[PDB]
Amino acid sequence: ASTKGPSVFPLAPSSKSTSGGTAALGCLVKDYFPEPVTVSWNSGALTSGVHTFPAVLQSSGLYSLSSVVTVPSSSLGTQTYICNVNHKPSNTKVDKKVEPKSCDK
Amino acid sequence: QVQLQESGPGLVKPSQTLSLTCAVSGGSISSGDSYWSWIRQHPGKGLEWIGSIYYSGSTYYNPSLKSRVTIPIDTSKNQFSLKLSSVTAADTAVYYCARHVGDLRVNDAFDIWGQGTMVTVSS
Amino acid sequence: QVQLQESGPGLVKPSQTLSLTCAVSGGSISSGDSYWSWIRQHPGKGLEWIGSIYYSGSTYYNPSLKSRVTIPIDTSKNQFSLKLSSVTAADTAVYYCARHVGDLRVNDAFDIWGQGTMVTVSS
Amino acid sequence: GQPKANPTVTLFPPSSEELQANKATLVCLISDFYPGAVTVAWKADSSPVKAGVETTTPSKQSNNKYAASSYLSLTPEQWKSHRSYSCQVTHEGSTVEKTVAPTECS
Amino acid sequence: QSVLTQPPSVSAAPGQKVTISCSGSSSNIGNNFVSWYQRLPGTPPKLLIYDSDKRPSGIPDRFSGSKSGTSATLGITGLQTGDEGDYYCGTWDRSLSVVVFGGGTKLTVL
Amino acid sequence: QSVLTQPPSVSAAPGQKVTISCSGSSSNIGNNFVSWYQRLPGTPPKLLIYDSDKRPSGIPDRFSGSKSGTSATLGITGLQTGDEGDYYCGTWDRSLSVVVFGGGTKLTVL
Amino acid sequence: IRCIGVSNRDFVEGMSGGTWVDVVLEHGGCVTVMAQDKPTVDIELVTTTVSNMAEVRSYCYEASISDMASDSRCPTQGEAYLDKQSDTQYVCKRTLVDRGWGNGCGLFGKGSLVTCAKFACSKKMTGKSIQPENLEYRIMLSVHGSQHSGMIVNDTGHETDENRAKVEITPNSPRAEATLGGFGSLGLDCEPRTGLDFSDLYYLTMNNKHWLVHKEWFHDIPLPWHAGADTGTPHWNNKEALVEFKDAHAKRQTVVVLGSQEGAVHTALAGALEAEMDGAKGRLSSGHLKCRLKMDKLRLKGVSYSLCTAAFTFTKIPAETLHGTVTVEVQYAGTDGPCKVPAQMAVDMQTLTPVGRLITANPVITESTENSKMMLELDPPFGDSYIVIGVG
Amino acid sequence: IRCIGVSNRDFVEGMSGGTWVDVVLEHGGCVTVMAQDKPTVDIELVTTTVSNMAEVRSYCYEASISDMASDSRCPTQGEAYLDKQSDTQYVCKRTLVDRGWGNGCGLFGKGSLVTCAKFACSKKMTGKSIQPENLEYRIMLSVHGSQHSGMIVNDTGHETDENRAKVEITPNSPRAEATLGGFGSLGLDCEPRTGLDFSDLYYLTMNNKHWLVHKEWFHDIPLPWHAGADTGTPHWNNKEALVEFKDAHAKRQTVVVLGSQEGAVHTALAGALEAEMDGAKGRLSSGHLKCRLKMDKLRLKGVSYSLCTAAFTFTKIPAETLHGTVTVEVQYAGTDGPCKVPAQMAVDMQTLTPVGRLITANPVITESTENSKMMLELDPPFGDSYIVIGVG
Amino acid sequence: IRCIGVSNRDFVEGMSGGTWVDVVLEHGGCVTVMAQDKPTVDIELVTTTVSNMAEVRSYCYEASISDMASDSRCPTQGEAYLDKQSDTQYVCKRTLVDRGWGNGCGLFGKGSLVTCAKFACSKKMTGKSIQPENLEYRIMLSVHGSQHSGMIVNDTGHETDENRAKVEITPNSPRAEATLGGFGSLGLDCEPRTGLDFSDLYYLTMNNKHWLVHKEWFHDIPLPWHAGADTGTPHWNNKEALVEFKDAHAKRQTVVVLGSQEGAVHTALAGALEAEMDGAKGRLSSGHLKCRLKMDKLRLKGVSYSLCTAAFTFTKIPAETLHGTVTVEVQYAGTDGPCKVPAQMAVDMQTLTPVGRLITANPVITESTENSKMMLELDPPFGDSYIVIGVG
Repeated sequence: ASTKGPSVFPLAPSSKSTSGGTAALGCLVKDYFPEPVTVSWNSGALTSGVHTFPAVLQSSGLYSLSSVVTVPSSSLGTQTYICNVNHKPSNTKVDKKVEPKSCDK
Repeated sequence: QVQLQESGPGLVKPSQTLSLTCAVSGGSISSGDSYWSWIRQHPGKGLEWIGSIYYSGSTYYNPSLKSRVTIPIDTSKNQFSLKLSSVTAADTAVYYCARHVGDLRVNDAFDIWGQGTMVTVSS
Repeated sequence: QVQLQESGPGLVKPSQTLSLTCAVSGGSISSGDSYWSWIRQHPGKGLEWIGSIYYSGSTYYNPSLKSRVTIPIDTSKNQFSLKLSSVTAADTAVYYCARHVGDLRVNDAFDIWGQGTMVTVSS
Repeated sequence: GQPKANPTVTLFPPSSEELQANKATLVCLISDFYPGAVTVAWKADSSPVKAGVETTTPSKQSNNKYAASSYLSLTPEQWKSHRSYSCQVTHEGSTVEKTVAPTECS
Repeated sequence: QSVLTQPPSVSAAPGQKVTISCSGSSSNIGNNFVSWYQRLPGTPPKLLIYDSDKRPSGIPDRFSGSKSGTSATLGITGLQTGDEGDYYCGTWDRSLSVVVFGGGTKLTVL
Repeated sequence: QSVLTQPPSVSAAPGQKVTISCSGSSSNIGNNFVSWYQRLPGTPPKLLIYDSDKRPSGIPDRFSGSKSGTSATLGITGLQTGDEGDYYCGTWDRSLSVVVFGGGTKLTVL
Repeated sequence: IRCIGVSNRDFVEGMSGGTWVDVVLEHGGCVTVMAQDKPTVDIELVTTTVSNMAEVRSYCYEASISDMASDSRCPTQGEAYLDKQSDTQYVCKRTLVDRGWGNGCGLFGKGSLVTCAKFACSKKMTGKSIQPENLEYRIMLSVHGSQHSGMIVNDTGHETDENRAKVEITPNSPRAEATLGGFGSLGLDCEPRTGLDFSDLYYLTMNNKHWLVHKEWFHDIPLPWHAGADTGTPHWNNKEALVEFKDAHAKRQTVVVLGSQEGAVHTALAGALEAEMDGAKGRLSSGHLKCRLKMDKLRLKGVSYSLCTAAFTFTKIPAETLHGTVTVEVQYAGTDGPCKVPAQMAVDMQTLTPVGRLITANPVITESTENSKMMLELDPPFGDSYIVIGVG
Repeated sequence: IRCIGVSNRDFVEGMSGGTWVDVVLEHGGCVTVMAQDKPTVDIELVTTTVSNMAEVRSYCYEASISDMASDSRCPTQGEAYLDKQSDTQYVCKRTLVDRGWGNGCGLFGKGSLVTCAKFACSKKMTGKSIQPENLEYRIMLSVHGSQHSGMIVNDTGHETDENRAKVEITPNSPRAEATLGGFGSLGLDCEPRTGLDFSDLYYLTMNNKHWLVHKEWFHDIPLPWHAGADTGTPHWNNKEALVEFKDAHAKRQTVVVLGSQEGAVHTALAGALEAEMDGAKGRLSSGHLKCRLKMDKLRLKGVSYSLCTAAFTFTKIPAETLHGTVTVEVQYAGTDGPCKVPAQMAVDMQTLTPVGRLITANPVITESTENSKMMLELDPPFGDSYIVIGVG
Repeated sequence: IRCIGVSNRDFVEGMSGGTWVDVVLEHGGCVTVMAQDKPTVDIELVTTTVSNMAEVRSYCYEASISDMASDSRCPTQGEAYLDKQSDTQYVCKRTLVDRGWGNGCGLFGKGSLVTCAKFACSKKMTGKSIQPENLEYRIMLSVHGSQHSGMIVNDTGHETDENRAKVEITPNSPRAEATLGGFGSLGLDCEPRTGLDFSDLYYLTMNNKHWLVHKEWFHDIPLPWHAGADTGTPHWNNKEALVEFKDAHAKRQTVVVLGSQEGAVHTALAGALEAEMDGAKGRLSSGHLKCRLKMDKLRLKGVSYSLCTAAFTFTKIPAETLHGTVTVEVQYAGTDGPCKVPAQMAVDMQTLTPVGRLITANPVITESTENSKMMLELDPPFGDSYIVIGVG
């Protein structure tokens, strides 16, 4: 339908997601139109363990594409993870900083 | 082998006119066994035929899409067209441009299918 | 001269089946220009055709009397029949059995009229 | 002679008591598939992530169908920060996808 | 809808020409030619006119048919007491698919 | 009213014969012979069966059509993962005056 | 006695020992049989009922064209393909007409025009097919003897008569025995399977005109042939023979239907025999059967009855009835009851010898009243003679 | 120069005073013309566009029977009259089958059975008819001269070339004049009305297989013939030839449709020429036209241009190109601009006499660069000789 | 009684002393045998099961080319050697095409181009080979006698019938004895080794179309021949005959596959007999065997049973059933049980002599009910006669 950028959800790691010394973080831009949205990790500084899967077309016509990144469990809390989603359609560029699982509330 | 490829603007505005072009390989619109039919295939619903142009250029279509559908044909280009003026949310669907059944097939026979250009109609 | 004479039970019960027989003089049912048509002529209303049998025995009738009317023909006797099963007050009327228009007359041509057997349907 | 029994995908997000432990587990079962073969992919939003995803193989049930289970690992911040979480099961070329959001099933 | 609007009252002077107008529709009266059935008090209708212009054999020359749109016109020139009867128009309907007779014309040659 | 009731869930054992029943009506399924369109995830439906019995050229021999009343039956004998797709019945309606496709058949050769 | 007054009356004398007599049971004729110990019985096959005549392929007798139109294509601009041309109810004819630059085509040449019209048969003559198990010949037998002049043609009552009675012989019942009261029992051995060509002919009906036409002529009628009992939309086999699409010099192919062929059918029905139709049983009044007359059960009734007393008065004195037989109408004035008429026909009255054979042999008065009217029959030689009715 | 490399290349030398030359514009051939004051121009009628080919009566290529049934009547129990037998969409065949007492009839004999089925053509080959006003022959002319080896086959750009260009000659435009820049104007006087039998042939299409079949063979195809542009229910002219109602020994008339006749159509399409179809303009790549070459406007370009300075280097030294013509590929090393190539082909180098005629006569270098690649052409006598390209 | 209603019914009268009778067991015919002390038994070889038909070399019926390419070498620049040219799944054709200086070669001449493509047979007709030990002829015998009109065609139940029963004779079991209850035992001595040329024919199947084609025609089919049961990648024996690599005037060798040869196979299958296939046992309904009828065990059942009491009513009176035999359908009104029908067919009823032979000789009523329907059969002389069914 109309051109619009998706939400930029930051998909952080946690204690129940880290197996061994590695933890999985991610990023998801959802409800996007057109399909051409690219994802980078830390502005291109995080490429090892970065997986950019193909997008999933939702029932509302907004595409949902993202990336995943296997980072260090010791780096969760000392190194910042910030996904960058650049959408060609509508000129959308969003930097979403994923954070550790702060469940103190 | 005869192949059909539907293409066009997959994202359209409400009240707009979507235009899907079905290109044909291995044949033309003036063939001896050709009747290029466009069929609307909405998500969550079955395929419904909307327009079926012939070798002479005119053809018969469904009466529900009679007020908005048009079956253009390019004789020099060897391509077919499915047009939808004043589109809505219900008009967005797959828009394949298959070449239809032969001579004695008074009923339809969708032996060959198009590229399946999906349509999205949102504001 | 060809003459038609409708006769039968002029008084019938409600829900009964009236049977009017049209006898023909000067002709038969197998003629080269014959199509014997029975027409209901109720009082206070115009003549309405109910059944029209042909030389082959079958024929076409009105759709309102399609559920109750029958156009029998006697090939050996040279007579026509108008039957009405499950009759009512609205089915009682004049039941003449005229011989209809000729070959190219796709529309009706009531040149000859029957005897006009009036029907009464009361309980 | 295996009859028609297609696979069904069911997804469940992390619980509130699991998020109180600083963890998140997204379950995704692909059950009743005849035959027992499916490829499981899990991701935050729509792009597939490759960390903390343990997918079981299809095991033949008593009804002649095959079922498998997958667990996508994340945290409470992963469920409360990612706008979507998608799990897709691919069988016979077909794909069955289930998406769950952390702010929509409260 | 199988009704032909005809003038139900018909009088006639000695030698007077009477006019009966049977009004139909575009589908039946306008679609084809309508004839008339002339019935006695103890007799059914006999054919007068075919195709709205062609009178039947044995019909009088004073009976003259005409067709204009869905309206059939029956003129009785030189009408007498023997011209009195029930002259009802009739035509086949293209929409109806059956022949329908009109409202009648109670001719009374007084 | 252009709906063909087809079984939307299709599984398939290795070498298993699957059955898809597309139910129509007396006017369209009972009126004529209905074929099927087999579509991929990125491809539209291709013709399988014509007149409910005559399979198209290049179609597999394991695909077998049948017609009984308004019900079309598609059997897949020796079905594999390549038999998985979207097999939707389709037929022309005498009352509708246009060809209508059915509800689909999500074949999944697991 | 119902057979002596026939102009084509046959006299049967002498059988094969009295057991079996071979006779020709004509449909229009009557045969009178005279035996040695039996009375003269006139058998006339008058009735002929054909029952269950199933319909055959009947040609149309008067057709007519419907609303006709034309589909025209230019010369080298495609052939005419009418929308009503593919309709079975509309007969169409295609032709090559002139289409030019002034004629609307883009090239001067021969365009193609097809004219169609709903050619419907307004009436058709239908020929019933007669199976061999549908014929039933009604033959009336009548013993010549004790009957008056009002019983020769007065056939009202055959079961309660005892002098005449009708018997129906069918193919299922070829052998029968009619008990003629007083005379014994006349045995009929007619062959209903050996009929007068019932399987080679059809009974065509057109305008209530039954005609026993031949099977080859019934199968050779060139009309629009409705096939069987399909009384709806007829097939019209050879339905194109009734109309003619006469093309003009320009694009006008006027389709004109032919006239009524009932006159030409009457012209072709001159060589056939016109038969009657009494409903389900068609009455054919002609034919020729072959009857085995069993005269073994036929006895001479009133042979033991004595002669009459007197008063034989020849009232309505007869003459030769077209064959030499002299029908003697007498009034027996006397109450003798079962008396025998002692009549003689001779020229020489001084000798009193018998001069000629008697048709109604054994003339016996039956009534016991005063004046009993009776009819006798004698066949004297060529010329005139004296008829002495009684003694003195 | 687009015509010298043709294996069926024709050498044109000598015209009717230079005004009109009669040439055969072959659809597959190219003719090179050499004149006294004009350069060698190769004309090749390569394009052949047939536009507005109207459809003709196209037979069915693969039919199939619908739901078939049978109507049976007994022997002497009426003929078969199927309800679908009167339907135009269902083809039916009637026959006389055995019906007996054990066969259900009431008499042992020949009953009548009619088997019908909806015989529909699942696909049909359609033959377009080509009018005489639809042909357009595209003939490319190319002046042999100042061009390199990459311009002999490099036909990308004919309007902006100035050495080669294509001209379309139609029946409406038979006379034309193509202005070949520098060389003047080549006059084409081709007769588009005198074509290669375009009115006696049809363009049949079957499976995207265009074939220029004959008109008699196109009008003699025994398939189910749909008439014209009636794309709905086809007429199926000769539609009964595709199915065969094989009756059994009992009442079973199995109607079996024939197989796919596209293989037999390919077997009958061996003697025809397979044509291409580029949409509305079908591309026929063969034929033979007759062209009037107007060489009056054709001038020798660069005749007033002087000879080249030096550095004629025969790079890619050529040989006889299948006809005795030696294609000389040279690199003019020099900045002479519009210089003329002073080349000679002779055996005797001590005489310096001319040995043979040149195909690309008047060899003139056109480029003003340092090393200019050019192609020349010469036709010496039989054998080998010396090619002196330049002086010294 | 399942053989009298056959139009090609054979009447067998007189054997070689009653021991062995030589008969022609036709696949489409039935032969009725009448003996001196045996009833008329109709034997019809109706079943013909061919079991275990092993596959033969079956040609491809519709092929198609795969992704084709060309390998081109220059004239004197090496021949074409395609990488798919050495692949067995890709059929290739090499040719000499034009390669020039403008054609890309370094010399004007004849280069070599080879065009290859994956020519795969999309479907192939397969011919099963029938061994001599696979045939099994099912012959139904039926004793004409105590049966009604609903048992002439009512073949439902042959083991529990006792008047008719089917026996399967194979090559392994040529001699058999079918115990027909009451009539004794009919001995079949059919020669299954002497069949109707089962080793000279193959059963070709194409589109579910079984055809008993000849062995020479089956071995002469020019299609892409898959060899045996190799159902994977077929060998395609003569696989190059389906495609044609038509080279153009330049380097374009278009490989075009031929059309569907199933229509030409139906055109070549006109002279063969179409056979049915019931799975593993193919049903061939035609042929001609030679049977040894053993009539020694065949006895006249009900000969010691007495005559019927009375009430023989000819309901559904029959006629000649296409051969002169008159099928008499009677209703025995009477409780005689095993009574014998005392019927006679004669012209002369005053003599009571026998006129003609009876087809169903020894007509015996079998049922003990009130009205027993039975079918008899008689063959009188030429003409019509009297049928006296009973006494009085």
